Amino acid sequence: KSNVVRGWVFGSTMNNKSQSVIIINNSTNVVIRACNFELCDNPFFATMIFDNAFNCTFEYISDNFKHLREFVFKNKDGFLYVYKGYQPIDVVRDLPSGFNTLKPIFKLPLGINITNFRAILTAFGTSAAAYFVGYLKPTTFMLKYDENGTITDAVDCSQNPLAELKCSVKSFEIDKGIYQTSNFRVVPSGDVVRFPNITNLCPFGEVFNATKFPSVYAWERKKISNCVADYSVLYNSTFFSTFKCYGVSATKLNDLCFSNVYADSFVVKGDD
Amino acid sequence: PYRVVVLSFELLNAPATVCGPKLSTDLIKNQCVNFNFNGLTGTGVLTPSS
Amino acid sequence: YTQHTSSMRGVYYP
Amino acid sequence: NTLVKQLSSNFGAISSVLNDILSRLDKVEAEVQIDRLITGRLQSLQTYVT
Amino acid sequence: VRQIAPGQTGVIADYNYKLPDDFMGCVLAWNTRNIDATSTGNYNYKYRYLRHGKLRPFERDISNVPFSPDGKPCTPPALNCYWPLNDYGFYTTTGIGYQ
Ligand SMILES: *[C@@H]1O[C@H](CO)[C@@H](O[C@@H]2O[C@H](CO)[C@@H](O)[C@H](O)[C@H]2NC(C)=O)[C@H](O)[C@H]1NC(C)=O
Ligand SMILES: CCCCC/C=C\C/C=C\CCCCCCCC(=O)O
Ligand SMILES: *[C@@H]1O[C@H](CO)[C@@H](O)[C@H](O)[C@H]1NC(C)=O
Ligand SMILES: *[C@@H]1O[C@H](CO)[C@@H](O)[C@H](O)[C@H]1NC(C)=O
Ligand SMILES: *[C@@H]1O[C@H](CO)[C@@H](O)[C@H](O)[C@H]1NC(C)=O
Ligand SMILES: *[C@@H]1O[C@H](CO)[C@@H](O)[C@H](O)[C@H]1NC(C)=O
Ligand SMILES: *[C@@H]1O[C@H](CO)[C@@H](O)[C@H](O)[C@H]1NC(C)=O
Repeated sequence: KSNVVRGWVFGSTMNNKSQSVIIINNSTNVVIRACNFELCDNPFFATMIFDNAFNCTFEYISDNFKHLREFVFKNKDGFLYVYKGYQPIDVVRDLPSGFNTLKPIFKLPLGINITNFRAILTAFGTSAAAYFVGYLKPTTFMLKYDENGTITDAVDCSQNPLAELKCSVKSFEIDKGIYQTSNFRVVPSGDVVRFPNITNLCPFGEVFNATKFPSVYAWERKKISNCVADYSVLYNSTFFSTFKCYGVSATKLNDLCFSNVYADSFVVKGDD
Repeated sequence: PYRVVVLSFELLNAPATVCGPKLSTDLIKNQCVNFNFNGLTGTGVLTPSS
Repeated sequence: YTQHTSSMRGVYYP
Repeated sequence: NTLVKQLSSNFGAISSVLNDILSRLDKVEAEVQIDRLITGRLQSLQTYVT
Repeated sequence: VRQIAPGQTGVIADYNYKLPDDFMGCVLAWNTRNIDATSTGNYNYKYRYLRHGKLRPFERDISNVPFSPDGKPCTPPALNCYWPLNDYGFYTTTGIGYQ
């Protein structure tokens, strides 16, 4: 009641060393801005959000609890998605039970790394208000669309075996009987990585920075063994006009171990 | 003039001495885990073998 | 810090 | 037992082992081979049912 | 320029600008040595070559904190302390690779 919550700040470090985005309702405008902020520890509305801002990248300006306001936030491929919904309530101190569908309002191209967020609240000392936070996960859902196009119900397949039986049949209705369900599943609870004990870096300098290179007709081959293939060291100095992988993706190279490695060297004219 | 280097190898077949940068961990046994052995990735339960 | 239940909240248009 | 044995067969893919493909190929490239295997294995199941 | 495409490895792709695997769009590039190069040399343009971890698609990092491997933050005039950014150094007389 009396709009205590005013907005959010999303950021990684929440200081001036990293960019952050502030979305607030300032009483006479909705303002969104993404800059390097000197965020205060206690951000509230009497406007004590930040001291100074520099290197700004994005800006957007607009033209007995009673009120429940619901939002969903996601971040993806440099886009922050916001979904919104509202419901009148009379519950005293709990989250009312029920079903409501949120609708998109914002798709912002910020291109920042978000690991943390903090809410912005007014101080009067302070009025009674509550907010609630939950976390999202990849899941399969079955949605029911009505004749007008409204989503009025849904089924979460992972909740229990009956919900999966429903999702498998594609029905909210099930007749009496016994049905065969998927086999018992177990989810992993640990991570194991086993690699050989190697303490030496591969000889990039000797191969690439060799004083003399042979003729193509008399090409030379050299064995490579017992070494750590980092190749990020080359980023500082050595650069290649041609780099092509055939049987392997370039992205997977860092996570692999290689057997029977050989390197062949020669010199040709550009056209060849 | 241009300098050319060609690299040849084989993958997830026989023993390997050349490996990429990564940190190893202790073996976990009689438990469902995600594992990576010398670049081969999977999920399963690991037990001693005869 | 109190723990509450989210009964059927959070569905949005895909 | 024939259904069990049929999992060894490639269906135009580079390998019958999914973990190898996922280990040494990126998402888009792995998608093609996995789709080929999916087609083949569904076909085997349908033949058994008939 | 070859690094600007999905599924590529390199300094630019790893630490500066990364394209999503499922990308719909277009990529355009053209040579500008007559306006962005000088005989004395130009060093305004920069790129990042030191980082912890890899970038995510359509994400940018504009930090300039001193870099030390394995954490342990350091003052720049110290062992194993480097500035992460680097300058290109374009010249009129340089080769096509460095234009
Ligand atoms: C987003 O920013 C966080 C900083 O809060 C990055 O976290 C660091 O990532 C490196 C990657 O090797 C780790 O070694 C550090 O330990 C992480 N720091 C923390 C918070 O402990 C995170 O990697 C960034 N995300 C991206 C995609 O760059
Ligand atoms: C010295 C012999 C090297 C042995 C290498 C063996 C296995 C690793 C496979 C490929 C990595 C090497 C090439 C990296 C160049 C990347 C170009 C860039 O990032 O711009
Ligand atoms: C970042 O915050 C610190 C903490 O007081 C301050 O000393 C420093 O000047 C700030 N850097 C800026 C604003 O450039
Ligand atoms: C809200 O922000 C806009 C733009 O900064 C400003 O013009 C307006 O006065 C602000 N309103 C209040 C009440 O601060
Ligand atoms: C940010 O501002 C600082 C000075 O405050 C400047 O040195 C730096 O180049 C600017 N960075 C970017 C990427 O805007
Ligand atoms: C569809 O819209 C009409 C007009 O409001 C309404 O009368 C009808 O009840 C709606 N369909 C429902 C609620 O199932
Ligand atoms: C990259 O090469 C330059 C030129 O000598 C050198 O100054 C710089 O220190 C190198 N970078 C590292 C990480 O040493």
